[PDB]
Amino acid sequence: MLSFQYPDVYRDETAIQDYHGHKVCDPYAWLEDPDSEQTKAFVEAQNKITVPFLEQCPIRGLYKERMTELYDYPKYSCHFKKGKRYFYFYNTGLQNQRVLYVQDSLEGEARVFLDPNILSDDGTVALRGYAFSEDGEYFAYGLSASGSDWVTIKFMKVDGAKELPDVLERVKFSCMAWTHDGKGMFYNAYPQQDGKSDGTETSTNLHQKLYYHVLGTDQSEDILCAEFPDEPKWMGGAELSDDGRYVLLSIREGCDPVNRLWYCDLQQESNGITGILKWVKLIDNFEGEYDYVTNEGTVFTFKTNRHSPNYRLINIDFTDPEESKWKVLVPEHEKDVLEWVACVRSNFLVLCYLHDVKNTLQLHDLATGALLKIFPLEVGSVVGYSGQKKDTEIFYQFTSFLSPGIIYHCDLTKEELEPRVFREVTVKGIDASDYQTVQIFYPSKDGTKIPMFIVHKKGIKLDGSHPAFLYGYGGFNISITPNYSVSRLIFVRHMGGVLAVANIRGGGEYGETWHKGGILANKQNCFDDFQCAAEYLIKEGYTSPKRLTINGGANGGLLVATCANQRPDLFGCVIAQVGVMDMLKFHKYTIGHAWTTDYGCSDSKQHFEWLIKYSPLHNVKLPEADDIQYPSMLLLTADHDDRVVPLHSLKFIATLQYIVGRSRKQNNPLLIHVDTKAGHGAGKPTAKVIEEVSDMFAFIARCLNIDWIP
Amino acid sequence: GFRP
Repeated sequence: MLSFQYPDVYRDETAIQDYHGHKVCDPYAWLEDPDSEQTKAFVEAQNKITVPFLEQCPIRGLYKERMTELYDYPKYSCHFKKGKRYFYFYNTGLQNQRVLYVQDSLEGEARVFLDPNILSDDGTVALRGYAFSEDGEYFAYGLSASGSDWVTIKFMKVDGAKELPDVLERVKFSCMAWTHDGKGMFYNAYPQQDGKSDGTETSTNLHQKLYYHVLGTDQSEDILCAEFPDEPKWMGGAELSDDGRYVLLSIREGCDPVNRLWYCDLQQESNGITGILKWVKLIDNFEGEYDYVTNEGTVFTFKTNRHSPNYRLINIDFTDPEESKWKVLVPEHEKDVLEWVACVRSNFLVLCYLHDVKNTLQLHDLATGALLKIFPLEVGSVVGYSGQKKDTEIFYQFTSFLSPGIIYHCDLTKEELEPRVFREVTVKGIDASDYQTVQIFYPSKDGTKIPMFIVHKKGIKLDGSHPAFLYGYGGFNISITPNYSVSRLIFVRHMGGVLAVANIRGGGEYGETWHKGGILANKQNCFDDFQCAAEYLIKEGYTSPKRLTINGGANGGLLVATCANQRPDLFGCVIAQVGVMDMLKFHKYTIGHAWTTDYGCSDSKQHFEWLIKYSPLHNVKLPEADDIQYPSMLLLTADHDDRVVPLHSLKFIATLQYIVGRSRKQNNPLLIHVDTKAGHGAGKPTAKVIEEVSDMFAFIARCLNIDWIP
Repeated sequence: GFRP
């Protein structure tokens, strides 16, 4: 089965670093230079054994063909209104990128407004962020090449879809907010740096600045509106209040749901925007989140987590700003997380709640906060929404494990609010009635009850004979809610598989206390929760260890790699996508420094003591028992992943192959694939998505010897 | 959005 040889990789035994008295060896530190011939040669040699391995079986061809078949369905974003026109994104099915469409009315003929597919031969130029002017006559949009986080902002006149000269460079992790006078737009950019800025470099991103761009001018003329040279990790995003009177500045440092909130009354500017604005520091600490919902004069509605881990709505009067004077509009729920809030039709609020990892959507009165209407949904997620203050209607998109989904429309001018199906798609060949979704709660090591979704064919015998695909993330206050995945459904239908998603701690499923439960010193809880999910699926007879595949991306890549090190006996197969593997060095590269609010930083002795215990790169260890080897492992990354620098995976696979792959008891493959012209994942063209999922389940099929079920 |  292993009809190849692992490439010889040079070990730099001199690369020894002292971490607070602990000596750490990093023999593959030279892989940190992406541009070197050594690194390029290493990548080439690895791809040379992985690709033939993945493609040897006709099962990949059968999966890709079926994936291409079943993924070929119409995909719509919500309709949204800007000015006198409606806009929406649409994919016929297999287009590399969705296309932005425009129509002059809800019943009128639609035409192409922005087609990103024509900007690249392989669909690797993607839209990343956009902002319409207040009156909807002008358009700003970000473009990213080859999956990099770097953005170029370009501009369009909407009427006639006319290209404008304005180009903004060095844009990354940026806001986009037009002042309501249409004169220009707020955005973020980074100062010039040495070396490259295309997404292949590893250079840390610091000193992000807020600029204002006056339309019709050169970027060189752009106004500097906020900077934090004493605080190089600070990031300030700007937005305009609904009335267009205030610029609100949300300043973040790290990834915790917290921000400073400064404001600038634009009326109070002496001569318009000409320099650093007269910021009024309403909230000048990082002790809570303050997310603008709406305002009425000086009374501002914010979604907050201040003393409310499940989130709530407060009113802050700018003329009476003390916390003691704040009014609680919609108090915190006992258990339900308030996911997001939008203001529509002047005085309505749309609240989205997460109840036991499922969405409910509600309409509330702005003045009192009182519940008015529940929008009836099935069990699943709200993944799209449209409806701002001046709008008199809402669009919202629903999805779930077995349903491609539905877009609903509701006219809010009507006395009795009737929401109707505006758009619906059904994937032919996938009979949703053949399958069921159950939610269970399994006890973790410490007795905590963890939610897990299980999707399987109806009527299966729980005798532990089915192959299983267990997914997890666990971090950064992210909630892994039900979603439609054709790729995972083919695994169920055509590979006889059971699919599982565990809502482990670190996520935001049960608020900030759930987040805190799997970060910093408590990070090990994530791995404990995920391992317990695996054991539950085994004990209940959904699967066996030799038939179980675990999967996660980025922070979830860290998850499955750590679980591989800690419990190799528990899994047959592990797929780690774009994973953070070097927990000691992660903070040094690109935006990695922002993740220390979840992980900690090896600069501190306390944090280093946490990190060394689970860091995938530093815990590759031959299993003590003779009957136990490492699971089959496939790492997936790409050369323009500047979110999680690919060196993470490169050093990890080298370590796996040397320490474990060399041993004679190891027959399970340990492989990496490094893609070109792709990045972390956002904006990845359909074609590449199909290639990836085909590789993944071809890896599973080969390593577990799974027959295709046509 | 700059989370991993």
